[PDB]
Amino acid sequence: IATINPTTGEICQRFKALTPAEIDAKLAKAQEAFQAYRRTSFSQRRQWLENAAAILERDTSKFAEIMTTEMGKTHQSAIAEAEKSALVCRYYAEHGEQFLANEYTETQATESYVCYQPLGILLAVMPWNFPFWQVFRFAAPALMAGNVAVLKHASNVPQCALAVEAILEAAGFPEGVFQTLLIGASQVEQVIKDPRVKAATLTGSEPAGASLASLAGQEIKPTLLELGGSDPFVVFPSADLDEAVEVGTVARTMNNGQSCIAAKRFILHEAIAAEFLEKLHLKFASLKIGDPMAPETDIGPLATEGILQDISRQVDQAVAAGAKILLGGRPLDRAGYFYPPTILTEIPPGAKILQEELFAPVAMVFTVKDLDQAIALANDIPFGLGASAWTNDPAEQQRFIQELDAGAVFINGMVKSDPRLPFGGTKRSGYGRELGLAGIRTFVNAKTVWLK
Amino acid sequence: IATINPTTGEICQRFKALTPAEIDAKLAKAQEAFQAYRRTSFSQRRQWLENAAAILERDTSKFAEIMTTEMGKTHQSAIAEAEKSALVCRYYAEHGEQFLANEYTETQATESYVCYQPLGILLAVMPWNFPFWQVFRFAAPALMAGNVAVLKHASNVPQCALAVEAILEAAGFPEGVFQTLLIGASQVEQVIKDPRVKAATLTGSEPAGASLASLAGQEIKPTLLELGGSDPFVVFPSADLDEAVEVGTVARTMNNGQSCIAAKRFILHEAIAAEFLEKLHLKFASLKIGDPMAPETDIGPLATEGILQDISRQVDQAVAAGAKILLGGRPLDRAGYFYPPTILTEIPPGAKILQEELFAPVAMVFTVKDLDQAIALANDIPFGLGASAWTNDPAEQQRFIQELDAGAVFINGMVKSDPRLPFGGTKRSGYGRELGLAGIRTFVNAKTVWLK
Ligand SMILES: *[C@@H]1C=CN([C@@H]2O[C@H](COP(=O)(O)OP(=O)(O)OC[C@H]3O[C@@H](n4cnc5c(N)ncnc54)[C@H](OP(=O)(O)O)[C@@H]3O)[C@@H](O)[C@H]2O)C=C1C(N)=O
Ligand SMILES: *[C@@H]1C=CN([C@@H]2O[C@H](COP(=O)(O)OP(=O)(O)OC[C@H]3O[C@@H](n4cnc5c(N)ncnc54)[C@H](OP(=O)(O)O)[C@@H]3O)[C@@H](O)[C@H]2O)C=C1C(N)=O
Repeated sequence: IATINPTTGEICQRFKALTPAEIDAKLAKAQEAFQAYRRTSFSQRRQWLENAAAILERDTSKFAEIMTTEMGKTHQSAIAEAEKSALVCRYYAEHGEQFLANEYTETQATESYVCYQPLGILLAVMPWNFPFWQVFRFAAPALMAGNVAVLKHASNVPQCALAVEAILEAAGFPEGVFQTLLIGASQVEQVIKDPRVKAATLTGSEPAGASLASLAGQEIKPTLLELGGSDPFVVFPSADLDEAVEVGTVARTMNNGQSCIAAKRFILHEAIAAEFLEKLHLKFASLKIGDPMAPETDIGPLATEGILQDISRQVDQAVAAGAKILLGGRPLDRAGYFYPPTILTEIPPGAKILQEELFAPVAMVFTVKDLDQAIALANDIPFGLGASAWTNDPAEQQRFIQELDAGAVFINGMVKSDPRLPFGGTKRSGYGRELGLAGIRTFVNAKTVWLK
Repeated sequence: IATINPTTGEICQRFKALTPAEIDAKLAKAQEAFQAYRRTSFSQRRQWLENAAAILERDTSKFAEIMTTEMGKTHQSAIAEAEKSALVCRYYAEHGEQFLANEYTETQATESYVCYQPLGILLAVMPWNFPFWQVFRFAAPALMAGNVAVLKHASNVPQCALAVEAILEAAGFPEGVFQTLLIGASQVEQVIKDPRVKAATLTGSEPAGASLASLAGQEIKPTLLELGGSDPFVVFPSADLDEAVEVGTVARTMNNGQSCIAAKRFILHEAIAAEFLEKLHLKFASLKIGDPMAPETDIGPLATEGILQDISRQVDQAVAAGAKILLGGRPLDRAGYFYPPTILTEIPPGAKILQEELFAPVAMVFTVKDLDQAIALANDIPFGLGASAWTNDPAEQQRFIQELDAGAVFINGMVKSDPRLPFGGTKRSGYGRELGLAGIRTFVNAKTVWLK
């Protein structure tokens, strides 16, 4: 557990992991806090949540600097992330009570309804790629619902993890309602197996999700998994090509490519493929790579040496198999974990890369001849998180919406998360939904009540 | 896999388990069937579901005889079970389309909404205690939603399992949309690990649920677990005592005691405990034990020799520890797996039985002094399925509703399932909800759509 600046490779600060006894003490405190917190009014929870939003809104640049220092996303995009974190806090402050109101169903009972009550301690395991937003995405509805939470954040963002707890303390949430656990992956099993822990949510890779979900399953505890994707970005002949190129470039390269809903596989109708690809090539080549603290920077370093090694290998093996590099395709010879925007074409059938997530600014490009071929190729992956399709033909739009095997389909725009709309995967991308109504309904006891 | 009549102990018919190759073939057919079935209209699904209801409504006595023969519940209660099976078919026929309609949310999109689409093949693992109802509980919404299903039923109800498939075939559901798998517990892992199987649901005991959920978690597949309970039946001084005794007797002894939402622990306020307990004793004492095919029978045999052995041991060990037998407490000296209505009192603190499910007509009785003590004792179990409380004081009613740790709280009535209201557990009783809106929302892709 350490801050290692990916721009310089320098070790900035190390942290001692909690011991099992310390983890136990935190869970005992969470349980005690829950017994009181479940009795708080929505007005109190709303006040504290809105206070947290105001803290995020005031000190956006400072929080952004922590994110950038630890994991290398641009400071400007980290500012946006802090702003979006405030937004989801406000969303559940504004809607959470209504979303949890009794729902009455007419029967022969004098009263029959479902009410919604918190479960207790929720474990959250989170990744470094959106180190504030993913935490607030689960924490805002958890806290509004009256759950308490323990967070196991990624081992390379301890300062972000501590900052989130500090924000919630300063906002006024009682001690034990939210606790950051500075612990490694091997220490999570103790938490899942603790009788006081009632549920678990993980955003991350498949092996992490499989580990957490298998353990939780053994303990009869509900889970939600938000895993990776290889989202298609489909461009058809009636599309606004210049908009599609611009937006596609952002979709692939934002967050230095490290997003679950990045545009990863560009699927181009043959009628427009040559024009699109040339423009894509030019746009990618103009991106500014460098110090993520500089406001002009488009592409900072990848977050870790491991990610750099992995993408470098994935690309090298694809090229060895016969894939062509249109742009990029090799790590930069400079300090920090830098990998350039890359475009791969003519990838051989059966190449392993076709089935993998490229968690870096590396676009795979394909050409197709018709709608059926586009949909088949789009779905020919183990994942099913998001999908974007570009067309102004209403019949095509409807087929894309209906037939793309994903948790989200965006027509003529890049996939984005928005607190107003539920968000989650299908297939190997996970199950369950965050945000919207779903986010606050996942980890509550929907209690049926019948009164004679 | 066999029909063994629990009234006589006679082995009536044996069945060959499917081989792994045969299971694979059924999954291949389910996948092909799903590809077409997902394209059917709600009108077709509704027709087939309503046809299934009409079949159940016409031949209720015949289906009931199969249930009674295989697992020993009274023929009269099996008729009611067939009727309730028809009811949940009609519920989803009548509401399913509306329940799955697009839900629009205003954004800057021209259109933004959530739509609901089937996942694919759902595995269901079901128990012998309600061999028709629990199947239709999951199958009706699955089929209305456009999923297909494979059923692994309990090994002692193969004729029930085959009958459910035959009903659905006769109703018009296309081949492969629903398939009964005559397979043992060891064969379920293959099904969960098959890439075509997208989700799994289990109703049963904790070890079964832990096995299925841990395996599904490893495969990144969503689950729903409906497990056992030790539901409290709390009786306070303002209760209608005679009604509470009558209803409590039904709640403990229906289905020969073998219900997840049986009243298992009677928690009596000291002011009324003597009167209530005497009346409960009297009611249990005069229940008619005998051939479950006879309409006058209240109590048939327990379903299996294993259940009989288990309850006999649980009671014996409790008594050896110091518990008192007010009534019953030993197997009957006759053919078939008969165990009599039993009441245990004065159970020593720390006796293991206090924490166990009594899946037989055996009531544990406790006395308490006030509301706080009643709630504490009611919740002092690993389970949390249902809870019933009897009082006509509004303040007490509200505290019971709010503070009983269960998925369902019934005031002045016994806990029952009803298609109109969601149903499920908390704590070690499971997670997820069947019935109501919840039942048809569990295993669908909630797909967010955003159209510029
Ligand atoms: C949208 C945004 C992101 N994602 C998807 O997440 C992954 C990110 O990849 P990576 O950072 O490499 O994930 P990871 O799984 O290694 O780590 C994530 C967290 O899980 C912990 N962890 C790893 N392994 C385990 C085990 N076995 N048990 C418990 N916890 C584990 C990690 O801990 P450390 O190793 O850092 O200590 C970390 O906390 C991409 O696939 C991305 O697409 C999902 C999104 C969405 N759907 O919302
Ligand atoms: C309302 C009604 C019932 N219940 C709860 O269910 C159990 C019933 O007890 P029992 O019949 O003894 O359950 P079981 O778990 O042994 O068997 C149930 C099904 O699961 C299969 N099975 C057992 N073990 C496994 C494993 N390891 N893997 C997969 N499948 C398994 C059984 O198969 P067979 O052994 O018969 O072949 C069977 O299909 C009580 O606790 C009751 O309260 C839940 C209800 C509710 N919440 O809705």
